[PDB]
Amino acid sequence: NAIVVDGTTFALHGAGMSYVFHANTTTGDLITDHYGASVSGALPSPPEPVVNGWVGMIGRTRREFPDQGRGDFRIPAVRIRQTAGYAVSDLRYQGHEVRDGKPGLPGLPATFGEAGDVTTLVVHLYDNHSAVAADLSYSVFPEFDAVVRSVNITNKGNGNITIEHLASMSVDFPFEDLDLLGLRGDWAREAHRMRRRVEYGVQGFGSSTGYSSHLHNPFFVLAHPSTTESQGEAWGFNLTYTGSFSAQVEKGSQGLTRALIGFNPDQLSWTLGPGETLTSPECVSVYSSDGIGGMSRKFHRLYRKHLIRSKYATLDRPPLLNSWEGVYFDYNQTGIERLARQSAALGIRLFVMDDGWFGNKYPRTSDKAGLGDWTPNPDRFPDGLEPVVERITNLPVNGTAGEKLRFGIWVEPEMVNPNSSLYREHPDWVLHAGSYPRTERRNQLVLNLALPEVQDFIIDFMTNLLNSADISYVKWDNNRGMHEMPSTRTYHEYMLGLYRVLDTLSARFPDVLWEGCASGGGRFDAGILHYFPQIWTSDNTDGVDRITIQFGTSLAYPPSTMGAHLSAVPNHQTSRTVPLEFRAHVAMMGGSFGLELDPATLQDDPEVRRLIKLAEKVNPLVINGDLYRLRLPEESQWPAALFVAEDGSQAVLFYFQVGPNVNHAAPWVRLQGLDPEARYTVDGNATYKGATLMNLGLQFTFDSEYGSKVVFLEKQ
Amino acid sequence: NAIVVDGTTFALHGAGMSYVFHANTTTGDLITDHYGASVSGALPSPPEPVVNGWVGMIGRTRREFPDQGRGDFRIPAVRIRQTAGYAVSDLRYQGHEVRDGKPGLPGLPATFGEAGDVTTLVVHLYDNHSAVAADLSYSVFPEFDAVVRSVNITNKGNGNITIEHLASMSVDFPFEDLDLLGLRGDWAREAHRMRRRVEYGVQGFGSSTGYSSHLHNPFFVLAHPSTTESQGEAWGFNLTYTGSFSAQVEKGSQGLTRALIGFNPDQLSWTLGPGETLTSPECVSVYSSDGIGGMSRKFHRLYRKHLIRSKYATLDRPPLLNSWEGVYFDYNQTGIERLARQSAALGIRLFVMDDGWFGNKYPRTSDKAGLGDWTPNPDRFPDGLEPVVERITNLPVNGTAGEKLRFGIWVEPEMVNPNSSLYREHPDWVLHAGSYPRTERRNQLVLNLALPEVQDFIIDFMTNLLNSADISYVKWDNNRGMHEMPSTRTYHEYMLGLYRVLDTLSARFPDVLWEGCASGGGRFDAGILHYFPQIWTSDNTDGVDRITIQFGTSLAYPPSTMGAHLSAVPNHQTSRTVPLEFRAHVAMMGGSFGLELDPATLQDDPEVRRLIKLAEKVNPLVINGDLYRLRLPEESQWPAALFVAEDGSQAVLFYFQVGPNVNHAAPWVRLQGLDPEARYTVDGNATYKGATLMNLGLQFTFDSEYGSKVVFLEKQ
Repeated sequence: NAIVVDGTTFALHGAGMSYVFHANTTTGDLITDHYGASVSGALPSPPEPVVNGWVGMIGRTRREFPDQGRGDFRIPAVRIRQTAGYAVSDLRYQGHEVRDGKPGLPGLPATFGEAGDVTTLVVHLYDNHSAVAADLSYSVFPEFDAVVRSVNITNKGNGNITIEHLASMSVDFPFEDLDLLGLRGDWAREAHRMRRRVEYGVQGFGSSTGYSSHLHNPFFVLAHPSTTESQGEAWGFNLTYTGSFSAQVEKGSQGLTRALIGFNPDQLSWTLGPGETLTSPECVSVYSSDGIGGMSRKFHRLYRKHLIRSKYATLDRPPLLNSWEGVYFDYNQTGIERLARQSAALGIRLFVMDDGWFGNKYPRTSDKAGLGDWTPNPDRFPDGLEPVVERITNLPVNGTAGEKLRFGIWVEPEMVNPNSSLYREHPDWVLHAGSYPRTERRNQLVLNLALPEVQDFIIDFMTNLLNSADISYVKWDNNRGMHEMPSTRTYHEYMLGLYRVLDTLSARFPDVLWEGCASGGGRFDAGILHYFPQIWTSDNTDGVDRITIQFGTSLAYPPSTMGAHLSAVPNHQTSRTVPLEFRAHVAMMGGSFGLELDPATLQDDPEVRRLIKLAEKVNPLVINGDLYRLRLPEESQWPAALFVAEDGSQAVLFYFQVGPNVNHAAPWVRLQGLDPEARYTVDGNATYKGATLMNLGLQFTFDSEYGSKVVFLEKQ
Repeated sequence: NAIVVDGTTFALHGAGMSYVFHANTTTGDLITDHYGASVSGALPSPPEPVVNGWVGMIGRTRREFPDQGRGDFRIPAVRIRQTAGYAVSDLRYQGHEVRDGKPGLPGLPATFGEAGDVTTLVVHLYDNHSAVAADLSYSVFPEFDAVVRSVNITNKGNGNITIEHLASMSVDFPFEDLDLLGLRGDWAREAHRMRRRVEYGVQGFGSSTGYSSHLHNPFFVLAHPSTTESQGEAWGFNLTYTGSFSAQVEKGSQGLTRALIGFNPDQLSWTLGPGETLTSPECVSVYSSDGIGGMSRKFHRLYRKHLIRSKYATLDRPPLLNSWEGVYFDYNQTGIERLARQSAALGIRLFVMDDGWFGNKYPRTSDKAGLGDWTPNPDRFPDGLEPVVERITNLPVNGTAGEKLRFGIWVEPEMVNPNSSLYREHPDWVLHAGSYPRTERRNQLVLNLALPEVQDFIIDFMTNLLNSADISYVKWDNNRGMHEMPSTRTYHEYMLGLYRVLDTLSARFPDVLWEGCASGGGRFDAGILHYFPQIWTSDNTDGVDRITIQFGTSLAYPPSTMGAHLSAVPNHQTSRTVPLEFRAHVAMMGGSFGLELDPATLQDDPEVRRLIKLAEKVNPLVINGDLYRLRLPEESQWPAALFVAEDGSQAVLFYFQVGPNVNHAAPWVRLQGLDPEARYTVDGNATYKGATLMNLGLQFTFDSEYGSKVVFLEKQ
C-alpha cells in the first residue's frame, strides 16, 4: 500500500515519508498538499486565501506542474511555444494508472526495482486547445523514503511545438524559512559544500558545459535553518543526468517556495513534430527527519541497490596504481613494466596505464596529438600491447599467495586532437557551428556523439581494444566541455548517444571494472553511476583538500563510488606536503583506494605495504556501510566520519586533525548510529557501551601539524 | 585651548575628538554628555526620562564615576568599605583645576608630555559623610584624539577604609549598537582578534595571573557593527599596567552601555589608613572616526612620542641572532663563539646569548636549576664571561666595513629555582601563603618583588652583570604567573616594586637595548613599553601564525615594538614547514628583526644575506611609519599591510597568500594612506597615481602553497 488513491487524492507513502497531492476537478490542475514526514487518514485542507492585487488564486496555491501565462507569475516547470506561436499552456488532469514496479526510461538511465521495492503512479495531463499531452511519473521506494519523478511531453497536434523548458521535478513548499545546500567548485576543487538562506526571488545554479561539470553538481538540499547532519528535516533532489542542467529555488511573492530541477532551458529548444515525445531525465527525491546525514544514507543505499547496475556495486575494489602523476607522458614499455613490478612487490593488485600510450603517425607524447587514433604507439610498444599486458599480468602480488597482477587502461573516446589521424579523415565528426573557429581546450575538440557514425566508432574501437589483451579495468576520461554546437538540439542528443555507447560497452564487458572520469569529478552524477560503479573524484590528490572534496561528494553519492589515490609530495596541484599516513587514511574513505606516484620515490616499503593491507581491511565497510559524517571540515579543523556495517556488527572511524593545534584542548568526537545498549571493543582494547561512545565519545591528541587515526569497533 | 571649562561643564577637545561632561549642581554627580567626534558650542540636552519601576533617575543617566549602593544597579567604577562597615559612597563634585602638561603618576608608568602637547583637568570629588576624597585626572593629547584618565582615592577620616574595586576609566555610552573587540590567546598563540556584539548583561575579560598575561590583553575596542579597519567610529581603551586587570562592558536594563577597565577587583583589597592614598594606573582612550585602523595609528604615534621613553623608540634596531632555538641549553663557551662568528658572517649586528649560561653549584643545564644564581657557569665559561664577550665584540660584521658585533644576554630576574643557592639562602623571598604547598610552573617559583630586599637584589645583580662585560642588549624574561600570595595587597605591591626596579635599571643603562619577554607575549602591555622599547611578541615563531599574532598585537601596540625572528623548519611549536622568504618577510613587520636558528643549518647563505639587507631597508619605515592593515588575516587568506612614512614620501607593502589558491582568481589589494594626486613608483618600475593605487589596487598571483611580496613605493 505504498501508493494510495482516494478520489482525486494521490498519496505516496514511504516508511518515514509521505507525498500527497490531488487534482482540482474545477481547474484541472495538480496541487501539492504535503511532502514530508508520514501523514495518514484525513489531512487538514488550507483555508482559502483572500485574493488582492494581480496575484490570483493560481499564484497562491502549491502546484505540481506549474505553467506560466495564465496567472501564475512564478517560475514554471514547463514552457511550450505552440504551433500558432503562443507560449500558453493549460495541461488539465485526464486520468491516472498505478502499477507495481518501475518502467524503464527510454534511452536514459533510471533507478530500477521490482514489485516489492518500488510502486509507480503515472498521471496524464492534456491541453484541449493545443493538443499536447504531459505524463507525470512518480515512483516510491518506501524503504528509502525516496520519490522518483519524470515527465513526458507528447505533441498530439498537427504542427510542430517547441519545448523551451521542461523540469524533471517541481515541488512547491509551504511558507517557512528554508536553507539551500549545493556543491560548487571547479577543476581540482570540486564539490565544496555551500549553505545559504532562501530569499524572495531566485537562487540556484546549473551547468552550461554540456556535461554536469565541476562548477555545480546536479544536486541540492532544502533544509530548515536548524537542520544539521543528524537533526531535523531535509529534502534532497538529484537529477539522474550527465548533461547540462538547471536548478532553481524561488520564494515567490506570497511566500511559498518553488524548487525545480531538469534541463538547462537555455540549451533546450526541442522541436516536437506531430507524434513526437520528449522524455525528461529522472529526478530522485529523498526526505529525512534525521538530518542531512539521514538523507545521504538513504541516497547511498538507494543508488547502491537500485541505480549502480554494475556487478561491482557491492564488490570490493582492488588497490591500484595509476601511472599518471608518476610518469605523465614520458615513458615507454620499459617504464610501464618498471611501474608494474614495483606495484606488485608492494601488494598492489591492479596496475593502470594512464594517458600516453597511443597514436602512431601522431603519437600521444604530449597534450597535443593522437587523441582519436586508439592503437598502441610502436615507438613505445614495439611488439604491440598484448605481450606487455602479458608480462604484466604474470607478476605475482606480494603478501597474497596465488593472485597475479591485473592490468587496466585509460581512454578518452569522446575527444580528438586536430593533430591526429582521425581528425584528418573525419573533420566533420566534431562539434562545431558552421564556419565559426573550432576552439580548443587542452588542444582537443569534442566528437559529436549525436552522430551514429561517431557512436559506432567508439563502440567498435573499445570492443576491439578490450578483446586485444588482458584488460580488466578501463578509466574513461573526458577533459573538456562543449563550446560551439551545430544546434541547440545537439546538447541532449549527444547525451542520448553517449548513453547508447555506455550501455552497449558496459553490458558487453560486465567483468571490466569501469571508472568514469572528467578531469576528475567533472561528470560526477547518477547518470554515469548507472553504468560505471566508480568515478575519479578529483585531480586534486592532496590529503587536506581531498577531505573537503570527499565529504562534499558524499552528500549525494556513496563513498563506494569515489576513487581516491595516495599521491606524491610536494603535491603537484597544491605544493603542500602532508605526511604519508595522513594521505593514506584520507584515500581509504574512497571506495577504490590506490597509489598514484612513482613507487621509486617512496622509500618506506613496510609502511606502504602496511597501509595497503589497512586499506583492504577497511574497504568492505566503506563499500557496504552507512556513512555518518560526525564532524564536518567546514565546521572545524577536526573532521571525522564513521562507517557502520549495515547490520551493526562493525564500524570504522576516520578522525583527522588538519591545522596544528597549539596549546589547546582537543574536542570530543561522539559517534552515532550504534546500539546504545550494546558493547563495542575499540581497536582490540577497551570496551565501551554504545551509549557511552555516542553521548561521551573519544578524545584524540596529536603533537604534529597533521594527525589522523583509523579506529575499529567490533560489537562485543 | 584643548580644555574648555564653562561653569560646571568640562570639555576636552582634540583634532577630531570631543569629550564633554558636567557636574550636576543638584546631585553632585559627574554626568557624561559626549565622547565622540568634534562638537563645539551649545550641546543639546537629553529630554528627562520618565521613571517607573525600581530603576530611578540615577540608573538612567550617563555617569563618569559611578558608585553602587545609592540606587544605580549597574556595575560600579568604585567600591569602598567605610570604617563603620558600609560599602556606601556619595562622592560629590567640589572643584577642579586645569594645568598645562601632565603630572606623572606615583610609582607607575604613565604617558608624558610638555605644555604644547597635552593639557590636564583634575576634578575633585569629596564624600562628606565619610571623609573620603577622590581626584579624577583627564588629559588630552589633542593631536592624537587621546584622553588619558586616572583616579586617586585619599582617606581623610580617622579610621581605615578599604578600596575593594577601583576602575581607571569609566564611560557610559548612549543607547546604540556596539561591538566589542579584544585580543585573546595563550602561550604560542597570543593576540588573536575577537569581535562580538555587546549584549544586555556583562561581558569582558581580565587577568588573574598577576601579570597582564597571554590569555587577554588589557585592551579593548568599542565600535559600531558596521566599523571596519578604515570606516566608522571606534573607541579604544588601553590600561597602562602590567599587573592583573579587569575590563567589563555592561549594557544596562535601560540600554546605556557602561565600559570600564582597571584593577582586577578580586585581586584588589587595598586598605588606606588616615591620610593614605591609592592611585590607579592610567587608561589611554582614543576615538577615531576613520575606522579601527585610524584608532591604531593614533595609539601607535602617541606611544612612540609620549610613552616609550627609551632612546630606541625611533631608532633602528640591529638585526640580531638569538641562540635559544638553535642550541637550547646544550652549549659552552666554544659553541657561543661559533654562533657569534657565523652570525657576523651573515651580516648580523647583535648576538644574543639566551638561557643556559649561569649557575654554579646548581648549573642551568636545563629547566630545573639555577634561577637566582646569576654568575656565569664555570663549567661553561671557565675564564669568566668578560673574555668571551671581548672576542665576540671584536668580530667584524660582513658587508658592513668596520662595525663590530654587539653582544646581548638573557635574564629572568623575578624567578627562582628551588634547586638554586639563592633559594636555600632566602627561602622566604618567594611568593607564598603560610604553609601551603609552593606550587611550581616550569620548576620555578616567583620572587616577591613587594619586598625591598628582592628589589635591591635584582638591581644589584643586574648592575654588576651589565658592568662586568660589554653588554648592549638585555632580554628580560619571566616564565610563569603568580599562584599563592602572602596577601591580596601583594598583587599591586609587587607591581610597584617591579616598576621601581625597571625604572632604576632602564635609566641606569640608557644605551642598552632592553627587550621585554614573558614566554613570548605574556607581559605585552603599555606598562612594560614605558621602560622597554620592544617586546618578544610570541614564542611561536611559525611564519603563518605570526601573521595573526603580529596583526593582532598591532591593534594596540606599534610594530616598532614587536620582536620577530626568522626560525628554522619544521617549526618547533607547530611542526609546519614554510618557505624561507615567506618566514623572513613575516619577521620584517616587527621592529626588531632577527634570526633564531643555528647558522650552520642554513639552506642558502646568499638568500639569507639578501633578506637581512632587505630587513635593514624596510626597518626605518616599520619603526616610524603609519600602519595600514589593508586586509585582515581573520577575513581572507590574503592578509596585507602597508607602512607609509609619516611624510608620505615612501611606503612598504607586505602581501601574503597563506593557503594555496588552486585554480581560482586572486583578489586586488587596495592601498590607502597615500595622496590621491601624487604619483608613486612601484619597485623601481611602473608609476601610478595615488588614486589608482587606492581605488583599483595591485594584483599578485602565486604558484605555491605560500606566497609573499614586499613591494616598495616612492613618491615619484
